[PDB]
Amino acid sequence: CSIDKIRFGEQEKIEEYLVGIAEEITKQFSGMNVVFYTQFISEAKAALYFAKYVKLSEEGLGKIVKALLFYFPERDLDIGKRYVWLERLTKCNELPKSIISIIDDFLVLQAEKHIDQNYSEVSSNGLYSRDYGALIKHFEKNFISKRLSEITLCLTQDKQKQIDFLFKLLPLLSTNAKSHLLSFKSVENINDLMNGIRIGLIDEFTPEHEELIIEYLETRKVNYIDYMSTFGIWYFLEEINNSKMEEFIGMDDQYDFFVDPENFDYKKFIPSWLKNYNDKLLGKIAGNKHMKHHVIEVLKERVKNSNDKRYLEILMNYFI
Amino acid sequence: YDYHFEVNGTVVRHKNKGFGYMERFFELKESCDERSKLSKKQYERFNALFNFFEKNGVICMAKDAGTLNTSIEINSLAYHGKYDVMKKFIEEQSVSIEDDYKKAFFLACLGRWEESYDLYSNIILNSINGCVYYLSQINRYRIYQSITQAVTQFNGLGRHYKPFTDEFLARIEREMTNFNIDDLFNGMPFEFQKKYKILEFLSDNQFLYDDTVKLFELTNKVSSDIVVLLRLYDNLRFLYENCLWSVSFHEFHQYIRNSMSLLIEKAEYERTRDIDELGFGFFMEYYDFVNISRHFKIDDIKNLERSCSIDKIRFGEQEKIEEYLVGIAEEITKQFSANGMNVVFYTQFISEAKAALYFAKYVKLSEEGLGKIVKALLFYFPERDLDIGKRYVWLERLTKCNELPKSIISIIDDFLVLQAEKHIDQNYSEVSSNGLYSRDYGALIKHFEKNFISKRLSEITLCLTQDKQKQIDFLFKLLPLLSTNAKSHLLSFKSVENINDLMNGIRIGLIDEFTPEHEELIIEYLETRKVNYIDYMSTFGIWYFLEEINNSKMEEFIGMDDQYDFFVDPENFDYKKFIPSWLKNYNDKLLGKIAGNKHMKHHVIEVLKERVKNSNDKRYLEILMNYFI
Amino acid sequence: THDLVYHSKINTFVWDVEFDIVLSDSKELNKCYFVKCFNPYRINGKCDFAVSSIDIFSEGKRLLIENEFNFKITKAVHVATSKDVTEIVLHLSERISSPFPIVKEVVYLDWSHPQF
Repeated sequence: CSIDKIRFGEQEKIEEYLVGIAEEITKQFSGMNVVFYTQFISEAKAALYFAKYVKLSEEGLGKIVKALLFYFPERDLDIGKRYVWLERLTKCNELPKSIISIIDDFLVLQAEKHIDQNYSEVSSNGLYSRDYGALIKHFEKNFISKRLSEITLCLTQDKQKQIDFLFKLLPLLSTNAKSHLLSFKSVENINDLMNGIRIGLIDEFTPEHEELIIEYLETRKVNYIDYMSTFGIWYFLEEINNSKMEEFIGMDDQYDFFVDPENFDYKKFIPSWLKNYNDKLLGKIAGNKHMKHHVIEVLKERVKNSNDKRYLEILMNYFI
Repeated sequence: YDYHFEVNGTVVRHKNKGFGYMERFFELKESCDERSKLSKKQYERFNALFNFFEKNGVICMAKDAGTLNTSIEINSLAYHGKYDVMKKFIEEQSVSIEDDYKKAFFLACLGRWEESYDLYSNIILNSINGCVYYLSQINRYRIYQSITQAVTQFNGLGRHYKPFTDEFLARIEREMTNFNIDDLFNGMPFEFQKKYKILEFLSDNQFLYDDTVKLFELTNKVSSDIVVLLRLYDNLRFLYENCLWSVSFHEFHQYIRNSMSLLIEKAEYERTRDIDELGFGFFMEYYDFVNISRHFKIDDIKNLERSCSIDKIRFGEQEKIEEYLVGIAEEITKQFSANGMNVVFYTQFISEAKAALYFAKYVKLSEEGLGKIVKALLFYFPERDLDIGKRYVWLERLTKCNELPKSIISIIDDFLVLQAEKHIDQNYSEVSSNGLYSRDYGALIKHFEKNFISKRLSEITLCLTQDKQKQIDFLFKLLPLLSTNAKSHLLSFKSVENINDLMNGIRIGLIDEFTPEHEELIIEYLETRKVNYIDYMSTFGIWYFLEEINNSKMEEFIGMDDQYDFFVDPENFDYKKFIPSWLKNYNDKLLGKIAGNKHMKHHVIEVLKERVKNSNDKRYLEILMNYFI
Repeated sequence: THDLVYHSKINTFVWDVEFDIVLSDSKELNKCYFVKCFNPYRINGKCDFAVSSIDIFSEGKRLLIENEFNFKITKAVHVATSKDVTEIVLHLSERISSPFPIVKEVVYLDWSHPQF
């Protein structure tokens, strides 16, 4: 169903129930009731999950976004999930200045949690602190994190975990912050390569950058006898012209589909792959002419036999 | 409540705080060495206990569970529809009162409700353990409820039937006046109420509320499917093997409808969810086929076909399904070829009869069997339930798995000739609720043979005169089946003088090819319409596009109907006059022909793209999907 | 208008009404209705184009349409409630731009077809 196109009446009563469910989250997890918790959170998780379709006042959004980001136990709503709950809240209410401050407060704490070298973030969906930072940078473009830059300027080489954490948030840092951070850290790892191409540090992959992709690919090859999908999209998008990755097919089916569409076995094609792609990459897939007829059958099957309306939109907008 | 007895036969310690007797019993069962330690009386008791537990499918504890085999076996002639066998069992003199109880259920199952009520009254008289007495009291009240319901139904509704005499109706009312089924269990001996507490639920008005609420899990989108299915089989086995008449009431039939459907939809959901993530579940057996046949209405099966894809569901025990299908089709011959129709047994059986053959589309049937079902369906099915229009669909569905061979073709030919025989009367006219007539059966034979000529129809056609007009126009719908001599003989009876006779000829299949004369007749009508400018016009336009007409003088009349110029010249057509509603009126062939025209294609694909986005119409979406128009 | 159901597989209306119509030959028919049958998989001839076959019933008996069936509605009566509904029929007739707008009942042969 298209719930977003369904109007919501009695909006203030919904908001009052949403802020009320927010206050109870803070009160429980700041004198917790373990029996009360097991029944309350399922309602709490769903209420904030469904709040995307609700227009909320700035004061009300502040209370709920504060409880969701800070006082929601990590046991059930992980940081990757908590971002998704936070992200859905931006559908009806564009990120205000009051709300945006709360998110930086979370990042400063996340940086504070990263002062210990043992601490690491756990995400089921693969979303981390760098993805909220994108959400900050998405709504307002020229935002500088004053407190995160302060920790950036006080960084030393010993506290490596802060160095790797702050680099993922590089746009948010100030000019003096990034220059100090760039002096302390250089892009030398395959994880660093993706982070650089995401934040915007590097625009076009250098020959050294392909060498990092090749070396990981041979490392995967010797282990064969999840960054593989990202590499295939990079080649199929023509941003990479190294042309040696044809020697690295066979590990996962997503890679082979992108690198050589003509030789791919589309019985192993997964319909859910189309959902993760973006507009530009979906358009490129439709324009490839090598897999267009094959994916026509896959999408046409899905709209017939599956209830997801995303496939129909993908089929109708791009004719992939 | 000392233990849980799960549907797979595993016992779980639940609430007893004393010695564990169920655990001890299973240890005695597995190894025989400790068995000899018991006394002789306890040895024979254990053997009786062991027989009960293996017959009821209770094998061992949960922690000792291994290769579990849960195959449903209902030892009841009534469930399998062995109508002939129960008749023989009823006819035989009954040795014991237990046989009388089985007889009365069989009499109730066979529509002889008056006899079962008398038998149940007889059993109650002679049965005062007292368990059959209680079960007969439950069943006699149930059959009295069925009789009262049937009397109300028959009074409301094709001809006036009086299966129960008013003397019998008045008698059972005086026997069952102010009769309380609720007080029945409480008034039983206190020994019975202790030993047979599990039989109390049969006296309640509703007894499947627990099973229906547990069906909600089948809608969960987050084994259980085996639990619901085995719980269903448990309810079936208890209600049939113990011969309880509540198995024929609306509550149980609806429960089987709810549980079977939700099991099917849940398996359908699992398949689509799997393909979404895995990128390429329910397996029916003989018992599932019987459950769907007996308990589902034709509408209820229809809700199943639209929601899920049963063609993706594989059918097992097809010979047993065939035996069920040849067994049931035999009873239709007995019910209607002879004068053995039981009006009470009619109402319950025809619904199962209709559902079984409708569901027989998905089963592979042998030739000898397929002949029996087809001949019983075509000839011996009463027209009130399965009329001419609906009956072909039942017949045509059997061709999905069984491509029409010669022998079945002969049977349909027999049906067609018999249909021609009834047309000697001018008053006789086929009544179809589906807009579907005897022409469609002949088209089916021509579809499967492409060369079959009906000899007997040819003889009837050659014998025809100008008098019996009802026969002439009837066989014009069967022209492809006739021989050349019959075709030449028949064509002399109609004329194609004016344009109206041409449309009548095109509709009845009188002519399938356009000689140049009809083109002029086609041409003459259009100039009159063009002159009179200041229905058929759209129809002519399609034939020119379908290459039915090669006169090429069609462009003179461009400008009156937006559908006409839309077909005559797609390249020059203005598509702001295009209405998407036309594509809904177009069949498979026409839409496909529009798709491959290489003209008009990008305009209609744009109109279809606009419509689905604005309206989200499934018909528009499927029209765009299948042919890419 | 409470029994009025719009089918979207064929842009027609299902309504429990009768029709009093006159053709182009002044012939009159009283208490007549129509039934539509969606059969997309019908075994068509070389000259069958319409996806729906319609049968016109008057006085409970089907009509054999031997002539042109161009017609105009003179009086439409809703069966359950005898209120005249002719104005609604003509208003609905103009909108749908399809033959035979109001139909007594639509029969769907698609779900029952073995090729479904």
